[PDB]
Order: sequence, then structure tokens, then C-alpha cells
Amino acid sequence: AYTNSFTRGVYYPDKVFRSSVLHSTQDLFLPFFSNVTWFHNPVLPFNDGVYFASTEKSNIIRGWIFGTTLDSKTQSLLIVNNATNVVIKVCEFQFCNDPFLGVNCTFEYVSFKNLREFVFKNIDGYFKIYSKHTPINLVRDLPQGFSALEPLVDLPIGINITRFQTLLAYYVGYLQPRTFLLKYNENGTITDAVDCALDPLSE
Amino acid sequence: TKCTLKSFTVEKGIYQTSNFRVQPTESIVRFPNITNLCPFGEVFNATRFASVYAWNRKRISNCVADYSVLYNSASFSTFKCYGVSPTKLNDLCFTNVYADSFVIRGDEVRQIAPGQTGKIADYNYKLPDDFTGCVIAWNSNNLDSKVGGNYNYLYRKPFERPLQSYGFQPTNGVGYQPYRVVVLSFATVCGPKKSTNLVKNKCVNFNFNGLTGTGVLTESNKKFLPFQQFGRDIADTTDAVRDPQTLEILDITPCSFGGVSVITPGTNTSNEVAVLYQGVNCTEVNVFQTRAGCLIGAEHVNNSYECDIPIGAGICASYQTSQSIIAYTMSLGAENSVAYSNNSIAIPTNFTISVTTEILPVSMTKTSVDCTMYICGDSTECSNLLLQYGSFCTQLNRALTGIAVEQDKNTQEVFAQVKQIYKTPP
Amino acid sequence: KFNGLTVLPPLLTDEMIAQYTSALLAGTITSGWTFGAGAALQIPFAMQMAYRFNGIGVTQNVLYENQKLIANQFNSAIGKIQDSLSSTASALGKLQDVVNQNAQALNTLVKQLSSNFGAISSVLNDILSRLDKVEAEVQIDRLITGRLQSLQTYVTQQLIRAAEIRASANLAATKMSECVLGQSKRVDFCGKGYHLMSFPQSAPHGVVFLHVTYVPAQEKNFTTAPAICHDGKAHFP
Amino acid sequence: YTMSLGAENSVAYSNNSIAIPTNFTISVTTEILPVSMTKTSVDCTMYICGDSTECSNLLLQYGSFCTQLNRALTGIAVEQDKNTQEVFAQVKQIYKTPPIKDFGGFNFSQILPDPSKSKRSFIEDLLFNKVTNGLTVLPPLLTDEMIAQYTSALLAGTITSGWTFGAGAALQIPFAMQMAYRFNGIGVTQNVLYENQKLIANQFNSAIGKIQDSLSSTASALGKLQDVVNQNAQALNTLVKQLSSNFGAISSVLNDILSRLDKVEAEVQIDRLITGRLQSLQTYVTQQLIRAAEIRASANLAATKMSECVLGQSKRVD
Ligand SMILES: *[C@@H]1O[C@H](CO)[C@@H](O[C@@H]2O[C@H](CO)[C@@H](O)[C@H](O)[C@H]2NC(C)=O)[C@H](O)[C@H]1NC(C)=O
Ligand SMILES: *[C@@H]1O[C@H](CO)[C@@H](O[C@@H]2O[C@H](CO)[C@@H](O)[C@H](O)[C@H]2NC(C)=O)[C@H](O)[C@H]1NC(C)=O
Ligand SMILES: *[C@@H]1O[C@H](CO)[C@@H](O)[C@H](O)[C@H]1NC(C)=O
Ligand SMILES: *[C@@H]1O[C@H](CO)[C@@H](O)[C@H](O)[C@H]1NC(C)=O
Ligand SMILES: *[C@@H]1O[C@H](CO)[C@@H](O)[C@H](O)[C@H]1NC(C)=O
Ligand SMILES: *[C@@H]1O[C@H](CO)[C@@H](O)[C@H](O)[C@H]1NC(C)=O
Ligand SMILES: *[C@@H]1O[C@H](CO)[C@@H](O)[C@H](O)[C@H]1NC(C)=O
Ligand SMILES: *[C@@H]1O[C@H](CO)[C@@H](O)[C@H](O)[C@H]1NC(C)=O
Ligand SMILES: *[C@@H]1O[C@H](CO)[C@@H](O)[C@H](O)[C@H]1NC(C)=O
Ligand SMILES: *[C@@H]1O[C@H](CO)[C@@H](O)[C@H](O)[C@H]1NC(C)=O
Ligand SMILES: *[C@@H]1O[C@H](CO)[C@@H](O)[C@H](O)[C@H]1NC(C)=O
Ligand SMILES: *[C@@H]1O[C@H](CO)[C@@H](O)[C@H](O)[C@H]1NC(C)=O
Ligand SMILES: *[C@@H]1O[C@H](CO)[C@@H](O)[C@H](O)[C@H]1NC(C)=O
Repeated sequence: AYTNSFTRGVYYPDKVFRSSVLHSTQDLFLPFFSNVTWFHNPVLPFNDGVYFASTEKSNIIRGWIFGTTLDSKTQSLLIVNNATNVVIKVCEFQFCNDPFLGVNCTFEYVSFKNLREFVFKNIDGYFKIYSKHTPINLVRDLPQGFSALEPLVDLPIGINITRFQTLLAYYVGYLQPRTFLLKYNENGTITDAVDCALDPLSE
Repeated sequence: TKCTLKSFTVEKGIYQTSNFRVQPTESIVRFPNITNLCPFGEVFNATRFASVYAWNRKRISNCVADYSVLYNSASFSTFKCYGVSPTKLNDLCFTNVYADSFVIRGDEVRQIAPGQTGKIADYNYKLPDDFTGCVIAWNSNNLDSKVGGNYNYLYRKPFERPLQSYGFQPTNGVGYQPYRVVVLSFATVCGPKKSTNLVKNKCVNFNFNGLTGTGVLTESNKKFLPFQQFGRDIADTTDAVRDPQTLEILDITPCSFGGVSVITPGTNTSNEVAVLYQGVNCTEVNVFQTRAGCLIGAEHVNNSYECDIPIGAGICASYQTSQSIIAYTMSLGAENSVAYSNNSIAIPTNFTISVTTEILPVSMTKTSVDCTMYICGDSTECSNLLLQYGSFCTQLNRALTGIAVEQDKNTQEVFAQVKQIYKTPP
Repeated sequence: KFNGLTVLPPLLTDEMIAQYTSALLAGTITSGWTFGAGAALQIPFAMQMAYRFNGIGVTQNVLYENQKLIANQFNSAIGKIQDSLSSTASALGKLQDVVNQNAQALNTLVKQLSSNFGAISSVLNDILSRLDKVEAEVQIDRLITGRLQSLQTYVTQQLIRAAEIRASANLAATKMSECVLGQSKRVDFCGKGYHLMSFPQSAPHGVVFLHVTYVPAQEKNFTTAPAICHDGKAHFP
Repeated sequence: YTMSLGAENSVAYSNNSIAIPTNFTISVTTEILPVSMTKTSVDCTMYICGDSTECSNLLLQYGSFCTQLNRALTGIAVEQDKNTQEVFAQVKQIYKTPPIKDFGGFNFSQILPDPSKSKRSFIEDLLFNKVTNGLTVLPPLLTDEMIAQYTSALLAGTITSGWTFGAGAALQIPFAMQMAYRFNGIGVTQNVLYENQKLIANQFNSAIGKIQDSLSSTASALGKLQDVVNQNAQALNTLVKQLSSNFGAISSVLNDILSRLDKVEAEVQIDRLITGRLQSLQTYVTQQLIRAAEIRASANLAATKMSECVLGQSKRVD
């Protein structure tokens, strides 16, 4: 099943402040008005990188696994959000093909009402997390509006992620190499965007 | 100026001669408050150690190796390296590393180092002979021994398990005496970078988080988002930074610079000169802050005259009254209230026939360059290479031939306007 | 100084230009503008000036009643040009600049032969005497690339300068057609004052016009009116 | 669509028919001309090499380039003042008007200076509002407050003294009599002025008013001047952006060649950045010479319009 990305899935491309200015950038971005997969779970390809977004109010989605097998043979990022904590570990975990709840080990780390939105990519041995939270007036699909996702985690994990799964509505889109024009406002925030490939006006 | 113009005589004018550039007073370095240093106490001061015949290991990566201090500290009596300089341990790094370790009687305990001596090194105690990184060793009599030679100490793959107990004892002789060693075999492990105080308002060379530049640093009102470290101008240039130790934002500005320009009368008149430092504030460099920059060696004057030597922004200079260089706001001309009214007219009662010269250039010097003879000094070996560049010589010689023919045409169009050679009466 | 650089002569010698400036001048004196329009028609020089005064709204009798004064002013003014030109060379700045810029361009193009461009020597015969061909070609590619880029730069400068000089030549050609061969009414195109005539004189790489112009001198204030009432009707001048 | 060239009009010609105007409109038409670029200078050593001694030494092997690029931009920079001089400095004295405004009913108050405004006219203040490293900019020799004194002088001469201040001393003449000369200059007999003087003044005063509204309503009328600023900003921004280009070297961050490679490798790599940046600078200087030649053509045209069209009355149709 499917819905549409509309204006969403932009994220701050680099650790740089620019203000009251228009800037051109090329990266893995979620293409505008692209179709996105829809879910309420299966195991999915990572592709070049993921856009993930879920309507939330109670942490029904517990987190994710990222890796290749997600089982025993090679290292995988277990990622969990558990009340006051966010927790990450890198083992070749011996868990089930899809771990669930009701109502090698080289690294570890510790850190509807809303839409929670995220972007994940894995480049040059570094894994990136970008995110945003927003209050909402729609929960049936991603609302046509704009809010750039901002980085949380940036780690030289060295693993070759190719596959992932949710831990437990939500939507999955995929990044593609594109050129974007970004509107940085006077306060250094991204406030609007154009994808040059969307249509001839956008070019 | 004489050297800039390659001449011993200089005519009246303004000449640019050099660029002034405020020098970096010092180098700043900033990196975050240091953290996650490597647990070398857990390597060298460990509560237990494996035999040299059975060397253990532990992680030495994603943590900062302050190893230059550890090598001079009480944790080791000796040290060595298999693929690095021993002085590099202040700042050396690897993407991953581990501390292999063991203890024994000193002849076998010396095997606890990369490619070390005795067959027990390659059979068990050592890192591989080709392995990168370094090792350290010390006397083990504080724990790694027993009165008859400790049976937990022993000798004979690298960092692995045909073997027997060691002589390691508090009463042992120089070869049997208890010793322990570890090999920190080979970005994540990196030795700690230093930092300076953050000196503002001076021109400074700087590093922040591995970007570098030279500029003036000042407190700023710019509101970076927390993950942003660097600010940019419209065209790529860094305009601000976060200090990694104090999370406020500072501007950057280039250290002040501009054309040194020499105001001079002719040297066929005087050797007195005045210097305009274009654009700069006089604080950076008989002195006069023009709107064009700091002027030095010229007298500011309240009169005004025709502009003799131009400076800029309405300022000009000249050598005048016993005499010196003056600088003044130029006069646009004498002012005149015209005697207008609804019924007054002025009519001329007499005339002057004026004659005024006007001068126009009509031709350049007709010039041609044989591009092959210019590029190659008769060398056939050079000419054969010039052919690889294709049509360029033919094209350049054609373009100069077009210019050369046009000079005859310019001369024709100016002077050949009369069809007959008229001659006067006598 | 002579490494493939060459200077060609002009088509017209300075002695031929001096005959054209003689012809233009002899036409202008003996026949006014008529030699510009068609055949040269002789006219006495005072009567030519009478037409030229009438060409600026000054009535012919204002010449003839002042002819000796006007001749003395003109003859004196020509004398002052000789003094001005004799006193300093800096009057001819527009011509001397065009000579100097070409000398600087060629001296820069010649001095650039001495530059290494990252080769081991800028004396090409050093490379050829010191190196085997396989090694020498890697060095000579640097000198060729550098010298060629320097020559492309010089030709680019000369194209742009030649366009500037063409604009000056078209201006001079226009000046001669209107300002010598005619009496241009175009205010301050032919020097300050109301234009009368101009005489061309040749110069190295250029042309010099002596513009002759009526400039009003002494003046008086008067009460004035646009019109005068007579028998209730208004009269205008 | 296929465009139409204009409205079709058969002229009602026949061998004995003439049309004659029974009336006229005075009109005021704006014309705008560029006169100068932003005077610019580049320290090629600072542009090519970021205070690196290794790079600065390598650049010496290229000889005369950094000298002749400074000379080329300096020639352009001096020419910008020469253009501005030949356009505005056409008058020997700073003429100024009387305090009274007895110009026969004409009203120049919108184009004459206001001392409460820098001293500029109201229409000059509209125009000043509607227009909007190793590299450096140099000020013009004449400031905006100086140019406004020359435009005031030329204007005060033109109002008080006809063309005469272009031919010699400014001879005063009443404005309604200057217009009788201007009318005889177009073959309209002067009594047509006097018999229509209030109407002519009303048309003129009204037309000056409409210029303010035309300049206020759209910037598109003023496009030439804004474009000359845009082109120079775009050229300089291109020349700055080209510092970031690699030209086949491992990185355009010059210190991250030097701090990373051995000296022979670093020199062979830096010679790419020197070649690329130097070719980028030669390109920019060539663009500015050609652009300056265009602006010089505009300045010589403007200077000719000052001489014929302000200081005189040109019969050159259109
Ligand atoms: C010539 O044209 C002008 C307009 O350009 C005429 O003036 C207008 O006349 C009407 C009455 O017919 C007035 O209401 C307007 O106020 C006038 N306009 C202005 C600007 O004053 C003028 O009447 C025409 N004259 C002739 C002889 O036809
Ligand atoms: C000249 O024209 C200007 C407008 O173009 C007139 O200025 C206006 O005059 C009225 C009456 O005094 C004021 O209410 C306005 O505020 C004025 N506007 C401005 C911009 O000043 C001026 O009065 C006219 N002067 C003459 C001598 O006719
Ligand atoms: C993809 O997008 C188009 C509109 O662009 C839509 O009609 C189509 O149903 C979508 N397909 C899927 C599989 O989402
Ligand atoms: C989150 O989980 C970790 C173990 O994965 C546990 O140590 C921690 O106490 C938990 N925190 C909360 C707030 O439940
Ligand atoms: C990690 O590797 C070790 C052997 O090197 C193995 O014992 C361990 O089971 C691995 N981790 C997991 C989660 O299987
Ligand atoms: C990751 O993939 C690269 C090739 O893309 C390979 O060289 C590398 O060894 C892989 N690393 C791991 C840990 O699988
Ligand atoms: C910028 O932030 C301030 C508060 O820091 C806020 O008052 C202002 O409205 C913001 N402006 C914009 C353009 O977002
Ligand atoms: C760094 O440490 C100093 C005290 O040594 C403290 O004032 C400062 O706030 C710290 N900065 C950070 C980023 O933790
Ligand atoms: C130049 O200097 C000489 C004396 O050295 C003098 O005779 C000559 O008149 C000077 N020329 C000028 C133009 O000042
Ligand atoms: C810069 O120059 C101005 C005058 O142009 C002066 O007032 C100011 O104090 C100078 N700034 C410094 C830091 O000296
Ligand atoms: C210029 O003149 C004023 C008086 O009008 C005087 O105060 C000032 O000191 C003079 N300037 C200089 C540099 O002395
Ligand atoms: C006109 O001026 C000349 C000098 O240019 C003078 O000799 C002559 O007397 C003057 N005539 C009158 C009428 O003023
Ligand atoms: C004309 O008269 C005024 C006074 O009404 C006077 O200022 C001016 O100097 C006079 N000009 C001449 C040429 O006499």
C-alpha cells in the first residue's frame, strides 16, 4: 500500500549556518511528490537511504533494526527508544527474525498527538540520523507542509547496512541523489526547498 | 615605485607598488573539552595477566591514545614500535586497535611485544611481525610471580596459545625475573589535540575543529542551530564559527589588506612622496583618514583646487606651498549665481575667435608575431610538439593579420575622404 | 627583441598623409564645404567666413565690418597653438599613450620568454641539450603551454585595443567629414564655442584638428520683452 | 502565436492632400545610460595563493601574469573616472539658480536640488532608491554628492541661460524667451509659444509629474543601470566560487594539499590549482575589459548627448 511525500523529507545537508540566502546542494534526498509505502511489520531494503515517518503519542513503535541478515552472521544496529532513554548496540544479535512486544558487538550508545519523522543514510563508513517532531491536525497521511529534519547521531560504525525493520501508522520513502535549492531564512533555518528535477519550473 | 616601474625616473602620478596585509599575531587552536582517553591503566596496571605462552587482549579503539605521556609514565620501564615512530604516540591514530598482553620470566616476557625475540613471541606472546603500532613493558614482581617461579606465567599464533611454566619469581635471577608487557597494535584511537586561549580582536591565524584560516575574531549576534559549527558568506567564504569549548558564535573577518599606492610629483621635481593604503583604517598601519583609506606623508588642506593627482572619494593631492605634498577635497569649479530674472537678458557686444587643438589616435603599430618562431626557437623537436595543439598558431597569426590590415583602413577612412589632391594658389 | 616579433610599415607613409592633410586644408581654404559636396568651387576667403558666420546666426556684416580684427585674432590664436605645442609634449598624451601601451605589451611578451612556467629552464636549448626526447618532451610541453597562453593573452589584449582604436578612428573620420568638410551645428562636438571650421594636421599614429570657433566675449545686461504692443496688435522680432 | 509588428495604417496620401497639426503635446521622455562600472582591483598573489609561501614561490615561475593582470584592471579602473568626467564635467563653473522661481509658469522644482534631501533633486532620489578576499573595490573619484553638483550646474545653466553657457559665459535670458528660441529651432514660429504659454507650462509641469509615477510604479524602466550592477556582482561571485574548484588536484583547500602530501607531490598538485585559478582570473579580466569597452561606448554616447542634447538643441531626428 502507498501514499505520497508531497513537500516533506528535506533535512539539513551539512553542519553549516547560512542565513537570509538561497543555497544549492546535491545529496541523497527524498524526491518531492514521490510515492511512499504505508504500514501499521515486514523487513525492507535500505536502498541508498531511508525516509521514515510515523504518527505517534505513546511509543507504539519501539525502534528499529538495521543491518543485512538482522540475525547472527554479521553486525547490526539495534536501535530502541525506552521511555527516558534512547539506546543503541551493534552486535550480530541472535534474536528472532522479527522481535516484538505487546501493550560483532564493537559499539553501543545511550541518549495522534504528533508526527515523528526521520532520515537514515550510511556513507563512507558513517551512519547518520536526522529527525523532527511536529504536532498535527491530520493522521491519515503525511500532511502537505514543510519542516527540515535535523541531525541527532553521526557515527563511524563501518558496517555495510543494506536492510532494516521496524520494532513494534507509519510510512517509508527512499532517498535519491538530487540537486536541491534551499531557502535559509534570517534565523539560519531551512524554510523552503526546490528539487531541480521535479518539473521545468523547478529547473 | 622605481622598482615597480623598472625606471630610475618617475613622472607625476599615483602608482600602486605593493599590497599591505596585517600579519597574524599568533596561531589559535580550538577543539572540544577533552574526553574518552584510552584506559592504559587497564593495560599496564592490570589486576591479572596471561602467560607469554597464552597472550590475552583488550580493545584500544574509539578512545583517545595519550600514549606519549603513558610511555614516559611509571606504567612501563621500556617500549618499542613495529610500524611507527615512538615519539608519534602524542597524536598517532588507527581506525581500530587492541592491546595484546602477557607476563613471564623476563626472557619469555619480552615476547609480549610486536614481532619480539624468542620463538614464544611468534608462537603466542607477540603481535605479528608485520603489525603496526607499539608495545611497552615493566617488572612484574608486584603480582606476576611466585617464590619457585609462578606456574601462571609460561612460554612455548600471535596473541594466542608445547609450553611450560616460567621462572618468574621474587628470588629469580636476571633472565628468570618476573616481567610483563603489552602490544597496542593498530580513524578512532587518536592521541589528544591541544588548544589555546581564544584571543579576539587581534589578527590571528586559527584552527577550529579542523578548519583553518587567518582573520579577526569578534563576538557576534548570529543564531546558529546547535549542531551547526561554521557560518558561510553568500559565496563559500567562512564568516562565523562556534567555539567548541564555549558554544557562543564569533564572526570572522579577513585581516585588513589593500594596495600600497605612492602619490608622487615627478622625480624631475622632488623626492618627497605620500602613501595611500587603500581601504584600510589608519589604526591598522601627517596622517589623514580619507574615504579612500589611510593616507600618510601628506598635509590635509582646507582650500580646494583642480584635481592634480587623484586619490578617490573626492580627495586629490599635489606638491605645493618651501613646498610639500598636500591633500584636499577637489574643487568642481568656481560657483556662479546667474543673474536671471523674468525680464533681464545679457547680449554679447564683442567676440573672440578661439582656436582649440583636439587630438585623436588612428592606428596602432602594425605588428605580426610568427607564433611558431616565438614558441619554438628554431627547434624541430619543439615544432613537432606544437602541432599537437592544432590550429592555435594559424588562428593567432590570422587574428593579428586582421588587426594589421585594419590600421591601413583606419588611416584610409580618416584621411582619404578627398577624391583629388587639391593644391593652393601660390 | 626579434624572436618572431615583427613590425610592418603602414600602407600610407607620413609623406602621403601630409599630402592628404594638405589637400583637405587647401580645399577647406579655397572652396569652403563645396569640395566635400562635389567639385571644389572657389570662393574668396572673407566671403567663406561670411557664410560661416551666417551659419551661427551672426549676420554677415558683423564679419566684414570687423575683418581686420577677426584676422588678427585668428593669426594670433594660431601662434598660441605653436607656443602651446612647443612648451610641453604632455599635450599629445592621447598619441604617446598608444605608442607606450604597444611598447609595454611587446616588452611583456618578450620578457615572458624568460619565464620557466615550471620547466627546468626557459632557455629551450638547455632542455634539448640536457635531456633524452622522452624526458625533454615533458619539459617542453610546459614551455609550449606557458608561451602559448602568454601569446593568446597578448593577442586578446591587442584585439580589444584595436577595437578601442577603431572607435577613435570612426570618431576621427566623423570629425573630418562634418567638422572639416562642413560646419557641424552639433554643440561642443567641434570644440567649445559656436563652430566655424577646422583644419586637420597629421601626427604620428593620429590626427590633430585645429577647431576654429566663435566664442562671445564682452556682454551687457538689458531690459527685454517677448513682444511689443503698437495699435493693440502685438509685434514679434 | 505569430507576432504582429504593429497596427496597420494606410496613409491617406494623394497628389493635392496635406495634413497639418492644429495642436501639440509637449512630452517628457526618460532616457537612461550606464557611465561607469564598479572600479575593481585584484591582488592576484593573494587570490591564487592563500598566504602559502610554497604556492607564492611557485607562482613566480609564471613571470609577468600577476603584473599585467593588475595593470589591465588598473587601466579599466582609471577609465571609469575618465568616463564620469567626460559625461558630467562639461561646464566651467558651478552655476546656481536664483531663490525665486519666475520661470514663466514652468516648474523645475522636482528636478532641481533640495538641500534637505545628500543635496539631490527629488527625481534623483527616486533613481538612487530604485537601483540596488584578494579582490577589492575602489571608490569613484567623484562622489554622488559631487555628481549632484555637476547635474545641478548643467541644469541651472540650461534653465537660466539657454545653450549659451555651452558656447561661452552663461548669458541670462528669461525662460519664456528661451522657449521662443527652442520653438524657432523646430520651425514652429515663436508667437505659437506666447499665444499658448499657460497651456505649454501645464503640459510640461504635468509631464514632469508623470516621470515620478513612472519611475515609482516599476523598476523595469531603470533596467540598464541595475543590470550593470548585477553583471559585476555575478562576475565577482563567479571569481570567488572558482576558488573552491579542484582543477584535478586532491583538494582546493590549499593547506590540505601541503599538510597531506610529500613536497614533490604537493608541488605537482599545487601547480594545477595555480593553473586553474590563474586561467579563471585571466577569464574574469578579459570579461571586464570587454564589459568596460561596452560601458565606454555608452559613456561616449552619454557625453555626446550631454553636449548636444543638454548644452544645445540637436536637430538629429530621434
Ligand atoms: C490643444 O490641446 C490641449 C490639450 O493638450 C487643449 O487643452 C484642454 O482643453 C480642454 C477644453 O477643450 C480643457 O478642459 C483641458 O483642461 C485642457 N487641457 C490642458 C492640459 O490645459 C486645448 O484646448 C487644445 N487647443 C486647441 C486650439 O485645440
Ligand atoms: C511645483 O510643483 C510641485 C509639485 O510637483 C508643487 O509642490 C506641491 O505644492 C502643494 C501646494 O504648496 C503642496 O500641498 C504639496 O505638498 C507640494 N508637493 C511637494 C512634493 O512639495 C509646488 O508647489 C510647485 N511650485 C510652483 C512654484 O509652482
Ligand atoms: C505513484 O504516483 C502516481 C501520481 O504521481 C499515482 O497515480 C500512483 O497511484 C502512485 N503509485 C504507487 C504505487 O504509489
Ligand atoms: C532502557 O534500556 C536499557 C537496556 O537496553 C536499560 O539499561 C535502561 O535502564 C532503560 N531505560 C529506561 C528509562 O527504561
Ligand atoms: C562476537 O564474536 C565472538 C567470537 O569472536 C562470538 O563468541 C560472539 O558470539 C559474537 N557475538 C554475537 C552477538 O554472536
Ligand atoms: C563493506 O563493503 C566493502 C565494499 O563495498 C568491503 O570492502 C568491506 O570489506 C565491507 N566491510 C564489512 C565490515 O563487511
Ligand atoms: C527569529 O528569531 C526571533 C527570536 O530569537 C524571533 O522573534 C523572530 O520572529 C525570528 N524571525 C524569523 C524571520 O524567523
Ligand atoms: C569546558 O570546561 C570548562 C571548565 O573547565 C567549562 O567552563 C565549559 O563550559 C566546558 N565546555 C563544554 C562545551 O563542556
Ligand atoms: C627636469 O630637471 C632638469 C634638471 O635636472 C631641468 O633642467 C628641467 O627643466 C626639468 N624639467 C621639467 C619638465 O621639470
Ligand atoms: C576606523 O575608521 C574610522 C574613521 O574612518 C574611525 O572612527 C574608527 O575609530 C576606526 N576604527 C578603529 C578600530 O580604529
Ligand atoms: C580647517 O579649518 C577649520 C576652521 O574653518 C579649522 O578648525 C581646522 O583646524 C582646519 N584644518 C586643519 C587640518 O587644521
Ligand atoms: C573687441 O575685442 C578686441 C580684442 O579681442 C578689442 O581690440 C576691440 O577693441 C573690441 N571691440 C569692441 C567694440 O569692444
Ligand atoms: C548684470 O546686472 C546684475 C545686477 O542686476 C549684475 O550682478 C551683473 O554682474 C551684471 N552683468 C554684467 C555683464 O554687467
